[PDB]
This record gives sequence, C-alpha cells and structure tokens, in this order.
Amino acid sequence: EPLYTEQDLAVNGREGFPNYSHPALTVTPDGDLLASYDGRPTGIAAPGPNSILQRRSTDGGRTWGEQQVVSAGQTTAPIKGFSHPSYLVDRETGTIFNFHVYSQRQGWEGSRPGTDPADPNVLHANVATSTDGGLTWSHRTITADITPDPGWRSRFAASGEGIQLRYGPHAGRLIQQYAIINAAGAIQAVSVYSDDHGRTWRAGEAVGVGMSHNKTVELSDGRVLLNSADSARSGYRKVAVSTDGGHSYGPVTIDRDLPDPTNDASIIRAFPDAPAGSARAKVLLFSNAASQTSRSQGTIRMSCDDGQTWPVSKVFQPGSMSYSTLTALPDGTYGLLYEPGTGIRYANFNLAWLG
Ligand SMILES: [As]
Repeated sequence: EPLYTEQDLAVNGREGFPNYSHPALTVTPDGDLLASYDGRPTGIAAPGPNSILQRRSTDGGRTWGEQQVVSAGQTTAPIKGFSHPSYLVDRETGTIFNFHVYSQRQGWEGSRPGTDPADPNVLHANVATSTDGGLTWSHRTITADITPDPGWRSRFAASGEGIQLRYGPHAGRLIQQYAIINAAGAIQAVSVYSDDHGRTWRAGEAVGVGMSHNKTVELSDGRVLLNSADSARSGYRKVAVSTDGGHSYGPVTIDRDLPDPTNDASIIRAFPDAPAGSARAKVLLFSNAASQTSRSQGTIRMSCDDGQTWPVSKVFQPGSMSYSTLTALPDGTYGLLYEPGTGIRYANFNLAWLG
C-alpha cells in the first residue's frame, strides 16, 4: 500500500535558468497539478530578474508539460524580478491565484516604505489571476491594498500554497500568508485575504516578532492555525491561532513538536473537504526540515488533533531539504514539491507510506 514516488521538475542549470527555487504546488479545479517556482536567470544582479515558472501535469503528477512563464523577469534595466510563488485556488469560483514578489531595485532588507508600483525601491506584492486553469494570467500589484500601516517597509507572500476557508461565517475567504518588516524593524506574519473571490485583497492584523515566512491552515473547528519560521532562531516553528477567520491571531509561541532550522514549511489539511468537527477534519500534514542546525532531514508529520499532537512522522529526504510545499491530490494521496538542493523536486506519497 505505501506509495512514495519522486521526480525532478526543475534541475538547476537546465531549461534556461541556473537556479530554481521556492516551490508552489496546487491542484486546479479540473484536476491538473500545477507546480510553480522561480527561476533565477544567469547573472549577478540582486534581487535578480527572476521569473515565475509553471509546469502542469494532467495525469495526476506522473508526467509534466513544458516549463511555462507566469511572470517574466526583465533582465535589461529597469530590472524587474518575480519570485516566491504561492498558489491559491478559489474552489468556489475556480479562479487560481499565484502570488509572488515583484522586485526592482530592492529586496527584502532593502525595501523601504511606500506602495506605489512605480517606486523601484519598494519590494512589491503581486498576484497573478487565472480563470482558465492556469493557462493564462492577469496581473496586479496589490502592495497598496495590503499595507494598512505605511510604516510597513517590506513584505512577501510566503511561497507555497494558500487556502480557502470552508467553515464558518467567512467560508469562501481566500487566505495567503505574508511576512512583513514593520516600522520598528520587526518581522511579523500577517494574513492577506479576500472575501470577494480575489477581487479585493486586504491585510489582517500583523502578529508576532521574530516571524518569517509562515503558513495557515483551517482547523476542524474553523480556527485558523498560523505556523511560521522563527527568524529569532529558537530551533522551532512558531504558532498562533485565529478565531476570526485569519484576520487576527492570538499569542505566538514556539512549538516544541516542530523543530525547524529557520526555513520554510508547509501545513495542510489531509482531508480539506471533510465536514466541520469530523475526525478527518482534524488531520494535518506538515512538511519541513526537521534538523535544527541545517536545512536537511526533510520530514512529514501528521497530526490527528488539529495540530495539538504530532504522533506520526517520517523522513522523506535525509539529505538537503530546504523549502517544501504539500497539497492534497484528488486520489487521496499527497503531492510534495520541494528543494533538494538541485532545483525543484516533486514527490507523491500516501498515508500508508507515513505509517
Ligand atoms: As495522526
């Protein structure tokens, strides 16, 4: 019964880019898998004129089509880069979003306050929207929409995959996590969300200190669990929980069950369509580097109690393992798009493999 397959989707130096990074994975409403990541073209510019790329599988992840460009970096001055994709599917409308950085002159650290897309010293937040299953895209810079405090100096959508709430008064809400640098220079986490199917986006209340890229997941009772890397380097993930559909979070604490070397992770519902409060609705899967000292020992953990306990875990990548993102596939198995050091690798496993 156990299933664990893997195949590279992007290898550094092949298919036009010296480096590929920052995986995003999703399943379209029609059932295709989309894998996205950024390509850093040959060059020494930083932030570089990266592109957001995509590959599609129409056979459940077995084979993958040609690498396509979602957002094309501009390699001539004025330089423009697009990186760190996150997919978000509105399963009610069928629309697919791909959030990503839009860089010009400044990266994360160098960005300064401002929301004018024409300002090249701002690290901008973009989102691409597709109503045709990811074939074609329209683009928006949404920095102004998601910067309620002009003191916020910088932001990026955490690469990976966002969510749509299924439960409660905000059912249908689309939620994409961001990390920001606030006025005081702290790194905080904040949910960016839409209650109108992606027509408009806003930021919620930022939370925490020493945060980083972070992810959210809807628990069995509709609470939204936020799970962040810790830029203060505790050796663990940081967690907080929202009771208002991701708008605001309670206190942030380190989660001793989730060792982490300060690196990306993903956390998903194993049964995203399970009804509220059901046993299956309590099941979470988590992927990250379990090593506290390096980006290695990629591990999947499972919780059957809304993330309170993680009684099952298994290493999927003993070696180098940086960013990773999980998605639930229609066939009941799980896709895992991750960085083995050589680019972007796609794995598919089932719960039987987890044991
Ligand atoms: As479990």
